[PDB]
Amino acid sequence: GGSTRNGRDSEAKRLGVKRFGGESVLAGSIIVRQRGTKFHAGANVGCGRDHTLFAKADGKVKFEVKGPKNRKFISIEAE
Amino acid sequence: MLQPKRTKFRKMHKGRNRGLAQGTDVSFGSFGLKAVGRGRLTARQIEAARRAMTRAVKRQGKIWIRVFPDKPITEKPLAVRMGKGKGNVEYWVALIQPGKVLYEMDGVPEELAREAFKLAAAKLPIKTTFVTKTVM
Amino acid sequence: AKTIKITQTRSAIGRLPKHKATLLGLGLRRIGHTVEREDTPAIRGMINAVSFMVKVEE
Amino acid sequence: DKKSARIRRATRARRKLQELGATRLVVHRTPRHIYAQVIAPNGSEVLVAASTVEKAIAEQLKYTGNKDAAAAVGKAVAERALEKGIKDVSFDRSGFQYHGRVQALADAAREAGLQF
Amino acid sequence: MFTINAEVRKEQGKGASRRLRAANKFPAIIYGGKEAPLAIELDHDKVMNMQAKAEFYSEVLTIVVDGKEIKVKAQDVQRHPYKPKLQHIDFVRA
RNA sequence: GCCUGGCGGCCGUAGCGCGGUGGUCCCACCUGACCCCAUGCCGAACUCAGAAGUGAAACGCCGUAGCGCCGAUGGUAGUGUGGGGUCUCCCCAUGCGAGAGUAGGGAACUGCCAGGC
RNA sequence: CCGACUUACCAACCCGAUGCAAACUGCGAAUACCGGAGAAUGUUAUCACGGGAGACACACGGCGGGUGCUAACGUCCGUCGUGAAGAGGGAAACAACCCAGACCGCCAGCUAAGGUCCCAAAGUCAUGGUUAAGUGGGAAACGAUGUGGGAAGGCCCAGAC
RNA sequence: UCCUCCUAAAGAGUAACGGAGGAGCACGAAGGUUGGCUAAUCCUGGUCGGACAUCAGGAGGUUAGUGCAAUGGCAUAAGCC
RNA sequence: GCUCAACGGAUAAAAGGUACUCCGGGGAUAACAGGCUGAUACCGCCCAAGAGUUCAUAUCGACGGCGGUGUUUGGCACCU
Repeated sequence: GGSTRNGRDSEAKRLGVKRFGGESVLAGSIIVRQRGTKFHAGANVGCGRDHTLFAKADGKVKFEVKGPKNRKFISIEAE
Repeated sequence: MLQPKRTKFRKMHKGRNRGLAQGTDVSFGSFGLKAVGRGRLTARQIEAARRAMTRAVKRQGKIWIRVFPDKPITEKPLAVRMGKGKGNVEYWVALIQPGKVLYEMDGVPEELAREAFKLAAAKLPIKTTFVTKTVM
Repeated sequence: AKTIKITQTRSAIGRLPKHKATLLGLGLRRIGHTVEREDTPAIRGMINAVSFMVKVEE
Repeated sequence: DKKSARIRRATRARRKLQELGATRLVVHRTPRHIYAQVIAPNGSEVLVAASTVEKAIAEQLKYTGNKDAAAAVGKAVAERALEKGIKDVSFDRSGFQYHGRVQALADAAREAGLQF
Repeated sequence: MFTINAEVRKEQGKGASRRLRAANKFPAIIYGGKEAPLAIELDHDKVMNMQAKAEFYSEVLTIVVDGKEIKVKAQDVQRHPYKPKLQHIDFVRA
C-alpha cells in the first residue's frame, strides 16, 4: 500500500548553553514539548505553555541536576 | 523453520554487520561450532546444518542452537521496476560476526562431535571452527 | 620567548577546510614556506591539527 | 502513612514558596503541642521560632496544644518576628488544613502584626 | 608450581597492547585490593601452554617480575574471539 | 555530651530485608465528640476537646551485606586526523576512549532552630 | 468419594544462564555544534545596506545510510574532496582516483606521487630471507605428504616408523 | 494539506512511489482556582460474582491513566473527585 | 459565506478522441540494438542423507553451500 507521510518541526532542542548570556525572555529550551527533560527553577518558573523554558532575568544559563528524581533544571544566574 | 512467532515491525532496514560477536564462550554444552568470518545465516541453512548434526549423532546427546533468524529480508519480485515501496519479506537471517558460537553439543564423544560439526560446517556458508568448553 | 620554525611540506589542495584554516592561522602559504612562530600550546595544537604537512624545527 | 500524606500535601506550596523566595512562617501541629517557625527563604536557617514545648509559653496555658495555646504561640512568634524587624512573611500550612489551631495561630500572628 | 616470568609495562593502551600481540606477547594485570595494581606483559606461547594444562585456574601461581616472586591466581581470561590465542589475563593476589 | 522534634542541603556508598532497642521529656498510636468542622456511609481520614494506657503498630537509633547502590586498574569495542590492505570489512601511527564485567567500597554525611537529661 | 501422583506431550509466572533490535534504553563515546576567555596568524576573511548577476539537469570518489540483490558507471539523502569551471606529473590509454593549483621567459637546480633491465629519464644498488608458479601479471567454497618459520605433543637405543 | 516516530550521522535541518500510524474534531466542562485523593496486576474467604461485577486483607509501585494516533512527559501530579 | 482537500488557493463556470494528424523540442525520457549489473537463466563445483539388493560417489543425488559465463527474462537509463 502507501505509508509515506510525515510532519514537520524546525527546532526541538535548547538554545541556551550554560555560558549563554540570555537576557529578558529568551527561550532557553523551546519545543522540548514537555516540562520533564528540563524544568525551570532559577529565574522563578518558566514553562509557560507548550512547556517552552524561558529566562526571566538578564543572565547566564545554568544547567543542573537537582531533586530526588535526578531531574534536569535550567537556571538563570546573574553575570 | 525458525521464523519468530510475532514481530513488532514487519520489515527492517538493511544495516551493516557488526565488528565482533557476543557469545564467544561455550556455555551450555561441551563442544561448539564457532564462527570464523562474517555473513548472514539463513533459517534454511540453520535447519539444514541442524539436521546434518542430528542425524550424524543419531539423535543422541543434546544440541543447542545459539543463533536465531530474527531479521526479515525482503526481495523484489521478478520483472518489477525500482521503487514502488519496499519488497515483500521472503526469508529470515541471523547476522553472524567472527567468534559467534553457532551450535553447541553435549553427551557425545569428541570425535563424533567433530564429525557432526564438520557435516554442519559443510552446509553453512561461513567458515567455522571446532571449540571446546574452557573454564576461566 | 623561544620561537620554533614551521615548514610546510605537503600541499593544501584536497584537505579539509579546518586543515586549510589551520594552515592560514599558522601563516603557511606555499609548499616550501617556513615561518617563525612563538612557542605556545596553541601553536603546538595547530601543529598537531595539521602535523602530516608541517615539519617543526625546535 | 499520615506524615507522608501530610508531606505530599505540603510539598506543592513549599516548592511554590521556595520559587518565590518567600520567608515562610511554617506551623507544625501535634495532638500535644503546636510549633511555629519563621524560616528565611534559603530554607536552611530559622530566623524566629516559638514552640508550645517552650516553658515560658507553656506555663501560661491550661493545656498545651489548644486553640488558646495556638493563639499564644502565634502571638509569641509574631512578637519575636517584629522584635527581629522582619515583616511580610508567607504562611505555610505544612499539609494541615487552614482550620482550628492552624487558623488560630495565623489569625493571632495577623492580629499581633505579622502581615501575610 | 606454575611460574610465569613477566615484565612490567612501559606503555599502556590499545596501540601498545596490539604491538605486544604483534610481537607475540600479551598484556596482563595484577591487583590485590591492598596496594596499587601492576601492569605486566607475558610470553604468549608459554602462558598458552599453561592454559592448555588444565590445572591453571585452581591453584596458586607464581609471577616473577624483577626477581620478585608474587603469589597470584587467575581471575578471568580475555580470549581472542575466533583464534585460539588469548589477549589479557587479570590476576588476583592470593 | 546524649536523645527527640521542625526546616533544609545532597539525592540509592542515602534504600529495602533480617534482628535488637525507646517512652504521661518529644513523637506516635490512644479517650471522647452533640459542639469548630467532615465522610457522596464512614470522628477510617480531616478536625476539635483531652481524665487514663502502651509503645504493640508506626517512627527514631544500632548491628547484620542477603538484595539494591557505587565502583576502580588493566584489557576490549568504538572513533577524530593522516596513511594502507579492501570486492560487502579491517590494519598501522597518533589523540580521545567506553559499556558490561573484576578487585573493592558500602548499614550515609552535614547545616540552622527548639525541647528534655 | 471431600482425591494417596500432577503426566513417559505442552500454552503462562518466577529464578539462573545465552543472544537480537531503525521505529528498545536501568548505560554511553569520538567528533560535531553553541557560548566565553587568550595568544599568534590571515590584504576586516565578518556583518549590514545598496547596484548587477547567474544558478535552481550536477557527476564521480571516500565516509555514514535508506532502497535495490551489502547488484549497477543504479537511485535518494548527510558530509568532505575533485571535476564542473584546473592545466601539469602518475595510474598503458583514463573528467571525478593519487600528487600538485599554470602571470610570462630560461638548453638552470631540488623534490611530490610514481618509479630506476630495454622501449623510456634514473640502482642489472647493498644486506637478510621467501616463492618455482611465469605466482607476480583476475576469480570463491572446498581439496592436497608443495615449500619456509614457530611453540608444544606422542613412540624411541629396556630398539621408535 | 496538517500531526507523531524512525530513516537522520548524540545541536537545528535533511530525500525516496522508504518503513509505520493518525487528523479535517471534542469540551461551558473535559476551562480557571481551592481543598482532597492515588493506580495496572496477582493471591485469598462470600447473593445468579462465574476465570473477570461488589467488599475486606496482603503483595506490588505507575507495569496504570491522559477525550482521540505516536513521541516526549507527568506524584509538587498535567491522572481521579 | 470555501473537501478553493490539485489544501500558497489559475476561472463564478469545463470531459474526451486522433492510426487523418501537425508544429516546437528531447537520447533531459520509453520501444530495437550496444553499455554496466547478474536477481533470473544456463553451466560447473563443495558436503553426502539416501536409492543403487549388499555398496554414498557405475549412474542419479535430497537439505544446504560456493562460483563461472554473459546467455534468457529482467534492473538501470550511459550512447544514439
